[PDB]
Amino acid sequence: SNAGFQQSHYFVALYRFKALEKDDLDFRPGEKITVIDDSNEEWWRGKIGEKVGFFPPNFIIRVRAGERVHRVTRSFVGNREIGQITLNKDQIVVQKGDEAGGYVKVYTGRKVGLFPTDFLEEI
Repeated sequence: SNAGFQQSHYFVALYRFKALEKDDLDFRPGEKITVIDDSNEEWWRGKIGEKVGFFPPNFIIRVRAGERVHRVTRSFVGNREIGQITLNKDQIVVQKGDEAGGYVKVYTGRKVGLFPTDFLEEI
């Protein structure tokens, strides 16, 4: 790979990371995080604005070109028998399927399923 190739990938924060260590990154859910170094499985190094620092690798999600990122606006319980999922308000998800019957397939990074478009706001 070319040096710094990690930086060409689009990632968004899934969680609030409040910096405590001197070299910790600090970010909020939905922010774009540039990944600088992913060599270590425990902590990645990334950049947001004017800080380069360490952060948890599973606190960010990859967004491929054309992909849509949403913030859940209302907690909703889906019918699991027809591939629906339950999400809480304020969760961050990536859309993975075209809208059908007022539902879109979304990914939290831990789970995937259909969720209502009425309860999502694009970020």
